[PDB]
Amino acid sequence: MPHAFKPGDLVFAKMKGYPHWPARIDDIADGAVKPPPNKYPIFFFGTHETAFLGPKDLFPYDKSKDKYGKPNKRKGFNEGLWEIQNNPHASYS
Ligand SMILES: CCS(=O)(=O)N1CCC(C(=O)O)CC1
Repeated sequence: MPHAFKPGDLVFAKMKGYPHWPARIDDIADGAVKPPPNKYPIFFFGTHETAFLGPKDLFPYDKSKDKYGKPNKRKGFNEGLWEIQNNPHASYS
């Protein structure tokens, strides 16, 4: 049975006007800006951008990859696919 999301979990993350995007739940570093309540810091692979999202927009990677894990034309998407599959826990700073 599922637990709540935790730092290191891999997902496709959905934001308005974008295809479901490979991403991970990030840690918050000491001294770093915390997300609003009920929100998680989401690091998007490929673009290397962060946004704050709630669970409604977070699709666990293993379950969803056969649907969402396909090449897309959008900038940084295919880079993103490589990273989630090949080094999802690396530093991309
Ligand atoms: C979600 C795909 S993305 O990595 O291109 N990026 C789009 C702009 C987003 C924002 O509006 O905050 C951050 C995420």
